[PDB]
Amino acid sequence: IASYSIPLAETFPKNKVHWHVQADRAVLLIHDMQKYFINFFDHSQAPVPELLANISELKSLARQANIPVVYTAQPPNQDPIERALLTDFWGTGLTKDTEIVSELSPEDGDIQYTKWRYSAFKKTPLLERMKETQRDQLIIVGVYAHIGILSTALDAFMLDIQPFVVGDAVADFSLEDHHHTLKYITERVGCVTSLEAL
Amino acid sequence: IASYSIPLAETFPKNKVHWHVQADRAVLLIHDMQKYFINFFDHSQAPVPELLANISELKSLARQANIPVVYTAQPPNQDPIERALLTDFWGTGLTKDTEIVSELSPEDGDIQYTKWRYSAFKKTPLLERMKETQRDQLIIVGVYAHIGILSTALDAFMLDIQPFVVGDAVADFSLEDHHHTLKYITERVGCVTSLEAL
Repeated sequence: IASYSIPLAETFPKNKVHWHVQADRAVLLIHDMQKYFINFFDHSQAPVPELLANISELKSLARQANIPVVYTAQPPNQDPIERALLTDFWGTGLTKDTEIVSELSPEDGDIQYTKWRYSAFKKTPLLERMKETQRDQLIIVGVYAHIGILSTALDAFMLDIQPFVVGDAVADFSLEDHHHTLKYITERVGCVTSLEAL
Repeated sequence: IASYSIPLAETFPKNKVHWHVQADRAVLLIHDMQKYFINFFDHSQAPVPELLANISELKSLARQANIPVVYTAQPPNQDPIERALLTDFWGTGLTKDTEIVSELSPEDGDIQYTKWRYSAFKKTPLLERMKETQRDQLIIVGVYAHIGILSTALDAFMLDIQPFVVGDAVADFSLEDHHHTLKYITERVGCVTSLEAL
């Protein structure tokens, strides 16, 4: 909610692992970049405008590389039995603003999955399609870093998908959460990368 | 590795949720309490005496209350293809010392599941067995709080299982990791409790 600056690549923690994204093995996951969740920042205020610039930039590189683009999004007016224990933590869920943000709207060839849990693997065909297409690297962007981003990355790593969390193309509740996720990713589950390194 | 004292319940973060454990719904998961993972501590030194004492007592409590006791254990000499990306972070995995530490030796009714990933739900009967017995509450003790324990709780949560992480019956790489895990759990995934509240 309160304005902060996306960390600079030199401030990212060091990686344990020496992975490298290859476009035949890769998918770009654009995680929960719905207007409902970006509303909780001030759009005009950091980290939003840099966030929206680097994801648009990276998506653009994906179509060029024919790296698939998958959008995840939570559906409005969820069945309380289907939302289950998130309600205990987040209320009854979103009713409005379900679409992707304007400057990241999906164009024709992209894919949109309905997202039921922190992890984008739960109850989606993401894993099976990635197995089918022989893609085993997941490049992750969006919000929020220490919740959905972190959980998707943990799931990916455990299902043998190399997750690449893009440090400067995610945002979070706070610079502290933001820095905390990247430290956690770099130390236990994957690779923290940058738009320029990518 | 380095010695530290288990935090006191009065410093625990406060629960967002108001779950309470019910016998006919719960399972005790003694998570990864193998000789090999404890040897990374000094066993004579804190937090290990307290951890073993608090797990022994809670496990005895669980047998009186008729709550199944499930151990997880990693197997030795893992097939590098099955170990998959873990090897990048921790090497080829353990070779010996695969048995539960002496003081927590499984007894008659107990079940042991073989563990392949941070989450005790990956590649195991645990979710299936919890469905058939209609048990949707998981009490989680063991090590390491910020890795497998947290990963198991998040999966639980997403699979609609309520996780109860006993804050004084876990341990971690550090007291900082320990406290941060309880904070995350209570903030995003489930209930942090204590041996005495429990």
